[PDB]
This record gives sequence, C-alpha cells and structure tokens, in this order.
Amino acid sequence: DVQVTEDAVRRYLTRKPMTTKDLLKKFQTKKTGLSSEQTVNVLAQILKRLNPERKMINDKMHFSLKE
Repeated sequence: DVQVTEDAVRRYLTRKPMTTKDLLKKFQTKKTGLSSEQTVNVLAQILKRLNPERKMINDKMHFSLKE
C-alpha cells in the first residue's frame, strides 16, 4: 500500500520550490492507491501541518522549506 506523508511533500520543497497545484499532480504520476479526491483533502491538511513558506518565483507563487 502507498500513503502520503509530510516528509514526502517536504522532500520536494527542500529540493525545489513547487506550487500547490504542482504538488497535487506530483502525486498523480505514481500509483498512490487513493482516489484523487482523497489526495486533495489529505494534501490540503498535510500542507497546513507542515506549514511551508511562501515564495514568489518568475511572477509565480511557490512553496519552499528551509531545513
């Protein structure tokens, strides 16, 4: 079984800045097992718990964490 955790999303943020929309699709390419709707609810709650920072790149809003 495959599950989504804060560490998963945080891993991407630490590497490169990504947007909320990008994060969603990020968990679409790989078979998560859970419905797309479920990912939205979890992704929306997970992000809040992680409390990622907000950055403006190329006139766009992106999220990036600084370990």
